[PDB]
Amino acid sequence: VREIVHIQAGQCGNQIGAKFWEVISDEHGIDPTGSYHGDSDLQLERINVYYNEATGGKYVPRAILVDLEPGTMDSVRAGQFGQLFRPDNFVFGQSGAGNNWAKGYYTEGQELCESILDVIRKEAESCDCLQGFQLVHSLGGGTGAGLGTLLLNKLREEYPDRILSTYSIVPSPKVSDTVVEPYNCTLSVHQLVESADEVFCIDNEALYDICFRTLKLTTPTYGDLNHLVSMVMSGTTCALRFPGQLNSDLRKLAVNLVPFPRLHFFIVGFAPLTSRGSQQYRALTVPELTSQLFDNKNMMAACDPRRGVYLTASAHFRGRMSSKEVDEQMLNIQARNTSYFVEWIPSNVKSAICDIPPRGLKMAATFIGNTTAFRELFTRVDSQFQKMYARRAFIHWYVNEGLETVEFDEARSNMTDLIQEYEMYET
Amino acid sequence: VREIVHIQAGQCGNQIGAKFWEVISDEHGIDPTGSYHGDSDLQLERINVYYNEATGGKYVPRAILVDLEPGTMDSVRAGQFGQLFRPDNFVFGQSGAGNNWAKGYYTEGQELCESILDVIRKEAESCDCLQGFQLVHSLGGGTGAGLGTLLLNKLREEYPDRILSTYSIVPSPKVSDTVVEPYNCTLSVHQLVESADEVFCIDNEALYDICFRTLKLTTPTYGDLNHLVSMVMSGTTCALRFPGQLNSDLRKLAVNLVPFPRLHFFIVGFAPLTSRGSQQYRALTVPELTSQLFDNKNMMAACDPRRGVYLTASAHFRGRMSSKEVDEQMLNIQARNTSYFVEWIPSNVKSAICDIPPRGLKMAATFIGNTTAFRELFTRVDSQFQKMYARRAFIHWYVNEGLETVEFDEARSNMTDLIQEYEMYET
Amino acid sequence: MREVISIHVGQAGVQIGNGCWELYCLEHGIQPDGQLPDAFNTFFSETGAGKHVPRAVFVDLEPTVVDEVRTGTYRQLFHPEQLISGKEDAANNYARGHYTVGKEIIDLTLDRIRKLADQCTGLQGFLIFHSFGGGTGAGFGSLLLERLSVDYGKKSKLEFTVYPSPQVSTAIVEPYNSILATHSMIDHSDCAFMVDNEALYDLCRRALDIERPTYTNLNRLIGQVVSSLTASLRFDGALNVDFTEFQTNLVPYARIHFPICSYAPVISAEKAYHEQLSVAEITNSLFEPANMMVKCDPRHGKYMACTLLYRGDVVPKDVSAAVATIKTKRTIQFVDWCPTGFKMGINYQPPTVVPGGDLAKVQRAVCMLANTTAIAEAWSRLDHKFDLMYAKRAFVHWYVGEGMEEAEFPEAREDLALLEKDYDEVAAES
Amino acid sequence: MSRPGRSLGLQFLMERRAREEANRFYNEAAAEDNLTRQRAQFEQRTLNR
Ligand SMILES: Nc1nc2c(ncn2[C@@H]2O[C@H](COP(=O)(O)OP(=O)(O)OP(=O)(O)O)[C@@H](O)[C@H]2O)c(=O)[nH]1
Ligand SMILES: Nc1nc2c(ncn2[C@@H]2O[C@H](COP(=O)(O)OP(=O)(O)O)[C@@H](O)[C@H]2O)c(=O)[nH]1
Ligand SMILES: Nc1nc2c(ncn2[C@@H]2O[C@H](COP(=O)(O)OP(=O)(O)O)[C@@H](O)[C@H]2O)c(=O)[nH]1
Ligand SMILES: [Mg+2]
Repeated sequence: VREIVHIQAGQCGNQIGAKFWEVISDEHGIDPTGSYHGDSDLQLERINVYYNEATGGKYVPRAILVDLEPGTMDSVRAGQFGQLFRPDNFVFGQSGAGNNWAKGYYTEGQELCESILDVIRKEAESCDCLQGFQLVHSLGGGTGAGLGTLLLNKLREEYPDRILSTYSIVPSPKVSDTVVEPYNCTLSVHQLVESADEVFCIDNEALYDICFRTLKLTTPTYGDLNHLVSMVMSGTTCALRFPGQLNSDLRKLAVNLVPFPRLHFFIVGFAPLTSRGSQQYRALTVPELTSQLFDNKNMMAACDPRRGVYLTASAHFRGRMSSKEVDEQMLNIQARNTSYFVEWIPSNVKSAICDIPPRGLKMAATFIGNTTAFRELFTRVDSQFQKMYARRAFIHWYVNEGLETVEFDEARSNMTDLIQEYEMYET
Repeated sequence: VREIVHIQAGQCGNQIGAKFWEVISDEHGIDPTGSYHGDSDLQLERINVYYNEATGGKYVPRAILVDLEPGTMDSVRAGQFGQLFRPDNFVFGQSGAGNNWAKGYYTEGQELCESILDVIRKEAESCDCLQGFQLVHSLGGGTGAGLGTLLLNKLREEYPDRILSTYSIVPSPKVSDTVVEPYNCTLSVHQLVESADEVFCIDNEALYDICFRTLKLTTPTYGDLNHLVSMVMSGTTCALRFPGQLNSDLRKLAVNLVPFPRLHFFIVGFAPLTSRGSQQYRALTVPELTSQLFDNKNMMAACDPRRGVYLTASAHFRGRMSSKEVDEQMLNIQARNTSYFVEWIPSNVKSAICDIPPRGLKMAATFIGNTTAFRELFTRVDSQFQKMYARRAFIHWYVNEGLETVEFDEARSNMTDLIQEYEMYET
Repeated sequence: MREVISIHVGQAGVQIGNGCWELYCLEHGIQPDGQLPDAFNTFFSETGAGKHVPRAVFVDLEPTVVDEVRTGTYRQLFHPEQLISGKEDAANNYARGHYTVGKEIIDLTLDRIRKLADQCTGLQGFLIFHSFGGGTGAGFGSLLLERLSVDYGKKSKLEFTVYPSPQVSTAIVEPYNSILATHSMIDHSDCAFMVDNEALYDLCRRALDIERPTYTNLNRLIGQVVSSLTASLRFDGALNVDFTEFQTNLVPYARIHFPICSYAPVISAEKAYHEQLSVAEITNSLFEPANMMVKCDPRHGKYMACTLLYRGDVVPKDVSAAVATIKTKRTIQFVDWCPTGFKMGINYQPPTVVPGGDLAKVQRAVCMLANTTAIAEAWSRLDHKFDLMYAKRAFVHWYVGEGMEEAEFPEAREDLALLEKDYDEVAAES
Repeated sequence: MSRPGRSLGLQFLMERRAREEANRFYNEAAAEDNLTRQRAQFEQRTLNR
């Protein structure tokens, strides 16, 4: 009984969330019509975490969908497992998909947020327990970035104890699409750093590197890329849903990985990944899983860990295996690569084991780590934002909705110190 | 053997009565031709309350239809249930209604009074027992407001002991079907205060809101609007017709809810109400039922209780259910919102349980409450009447019938004092 | 079961008679011989076999207009005794049409209307049509109502008359007959409607697309209005409106009764296919001054009461929203001692079209009859026109020679001044 | 005293705005009923059908 509330915001979050609920519904065995048609009794032990019960055996997820216009939800309302979602859980505004962060936060956000909060309170105060929330949104956009940070602040004020674990997609460094990314990313960072306990940064270009290389798919669809993200979101909460040899929930994860309140940005990874033709021959073993997780190319964020050093890391494994085999790899991988770890914290690698692996895979692995390599990501947006603010005509568009020019300086002042904060702890 | 005699007055009364007889006839299982083809022995246990039997397997309702013009009656005949009613119970005049209270009360009311009373005597003195009568009429009209109150006084004089339960439709505040309503409503209430034991007030505006916002009907016709009224009127008498774990008839309701003889005006509300497409996803339980009844949006009368305070509340439940669960919610709804109940009466919520629910619904609930929020309803008519009464010329239509102008002053003074009486019991 | 009797006076009355009953027979389905190839008994009586007869009497003081009906296609439907014709018309003279020639035929007609009343078990109301400028319409119309007032008493005498146009005139003696007939109207009429020819011409050209109309086309527009009013008595509806309801709600004072008429949507058969014509659209169109059947701007004055009648796939909820939206407007003024101001009637029978017609097959329509202080604008124009002619005694010799005493001329002028005072006194606020 | 006069007219304009904003909020609920509750279910029915 550790119910987790899933809040979806914007164009980006809705598409990911539709793929995310698709995976869990298959794992527990939920028929797309909403009824349980699974194969195991163990699936019904703790289905309360993500679903609600209806007399008649119909299960509805604890989902809230947020966007400034229905059109994105209408694709989701269409979306294959759409019937599963509760009809009243959809709250959208009467305006366009404004990419301006100030427009989303101030003009249309205030109108939507009051309606959104009470819908969240419907699910928040409906069940026996509530451990933490789960946000999927974008930072380079206007709807997910602007309104998502607004709701995140108000989620904290009412439920300070609960974990604000969020999943964010990062502005790509080489070529993104929305031109005003430096503004939207920089303004969102100040809201993200102080409010969210855990932030997992996802970069498309890393997803655009693994699909090309590892999976060997010439045209993997957007469902494929969101499928890779959906594995990570399923693996983290899998420790709550199923028994295992060594349980590790979100609150365990935050304590070990976060040494200081502002150093909590994380890099995520998943194993195994194999070309769909060569899957037959791979001698998939626990050491084989360890190789993929620590390989730099399997990282879903375009920030090379070799550039910096690790502070903390965590790996989650699924399946009936040897506990000695898992513990020995953490010793082996840590001592062999001591050049990338800090001396003043030994045992930087955390581990966990789960009994039931996902469908099709005899056993799977998930990696979450913290490193100073995030300085590369923020150095990108920092120096790129520098030339933004020297030519202040762009500010008028943000000015038209009441944003003052000091907010740009305040936003840059915050994450610049964040870059400095990661610099000093490298020593 | 607690027979109830049914009286329908006017255009509003007849159309409400027609749909209501469909609902009970379906409930007992009586064909439109009047013969029983039901499905259970239970339906014949106490059908004597509403139906007389014409030997031949035919059941005739204990109903009397009253109107001043024949237009309304002939529509009832053309309906599928037109042949059901006894022909001699159709009592009608041959003059225009007038849409005037004085003309209805004095000019045409006197002539129809003796003819209707003997028809009532036939039904009243035909049964082994008689608990009370039941009237449905509108207050904005001329026949239902005028002639209905005239019969109510005569019924009181001949049968003081019996319960004169009435269902009334109150003029709407924003847009209303008649101009002369402030005169008709004010003069009628004076007659209603001193005569009827129980009066239920219903506003058409709330039915438009409930059907549209809750039931999601894009084009709610009077057929569905009258359908909601029929459920409440069926629910109140359900205890008489069927067994249950705890019985509660009309006289229990009047004893508990009415603390003083003149404070007896009631609000009504019905649950559950769900969109006929969204009904599948609702996990309808006892706690879910209690949420709808006490929600202010489900009140069939446009008088927000939050602006006033509750004096007494009554709840009726139908279906097989837990007695502990029913009793617990009366505790919780009373304790959670203590700001909305009078301190000098503890246990303000009365409860009752019935075994047999209506068709299609496994369980349902009905609410009847008494509150000082009715001061809102009477303020609108009194202020509107005051504007109209200074414009003395509309009275000329009432003077040409013989009504003396002092009757306007007498009616308003009694009505004004009733508002003050509700004020003092707020303290 | 419930009956109303139609009385038609003058050339306008007979020509309107054809215009309306062509719709009734077509709407009900009756062949002009009276056979069939319901509400039949509200307007028609059955004579055995399958033959029906309208419940109407046509009266005029000259045989030309009536003999067209006698020679026309519809001759077999009507009963010979109902069509009553005199010898020589009143020649646009009120005095001639009231005392001299009016009294020659008054008692013949009163037998036929009363004899028709025997076959009405549920008689409630009469309908009477005038043209104010005409002699028989005003002179004989005044004598008809005065007798019918005492013959029957408390029976609704509703009128639907053609007021003189603000400028358009076909008779020079028009101001004299209108004021004199007004005195007879106020005391005896329960409620009397107004339309004027000048506004109908403008509406028949702008909204309805006809370059050049005749009186026949104008008669069909009036026929639609009478049908919508009587639809509540004839056909099923969620909100019926009887005549006796309509008398009480609209008139606030004994002498202020005079309403004004409007219809919507009025649109050509070509352009009517172009719009959905929702209840909100049609309701808004009524309140514009351009659609009004009387050429007086309501914005100059205020409204005292309103009645809206809907014929089509019209749902109660969207009516209340539409009427609520009208109250939001602050160009639609109301006297603040009239808070409610509305009666809505709903009927299910859609409007009926006519071959060779001028309207479209619209699926929903709305009719409006309201009382306004802007009609005092119309009375003022007539009052000033009468004063100029009477100051120099422009036509007195014709009227006095035909039996009328001259003392009636200041009396009718004085009585109109009281009526103007009543409208201004009502316009006052507290 | 016309500037007091607008103060009365402006306050009635605010009253007229607030009186109709309650109806516009109800209209917004009607839009939510048709577009959000019904027509998003229509897209639900769309890919289902
Ligand atoms: N709207 C309309 N008005 C008409 C029609 N026919 C006549 N009128 C009006 O009638 C006026 C002339 O008076 P008459 O038609 O002769 O009416 P009357 O009372 O019979 O007068 P007399 O013929 O002298 O007896 C004209 O000014 C028109 O306004 C018609 O078909 N439609
Ligand atoms: N990985 C992934 N990225 C997406 C998806 N949909 C949109 N994006 C990216 O999200 C970024 C911003 O999208 P935007 O429409 O502004 O989302 P918003 O912030 O919620 O308004 C764009 O650069 C897109 O490339 C998706 O389904 N998956
Ligand atoms: N809810 C509802 N109200 C109705 C119905 N029929 C009439 N009314 C209401 O009754 C009121 C006046 O009815 P009226 O014809 O004057 O009845 P009367 O009392 O006999 O004169 C109007 O405000 C209508 O809204 C109906 O079927 N349902
Ligand atoms: Mg003539």
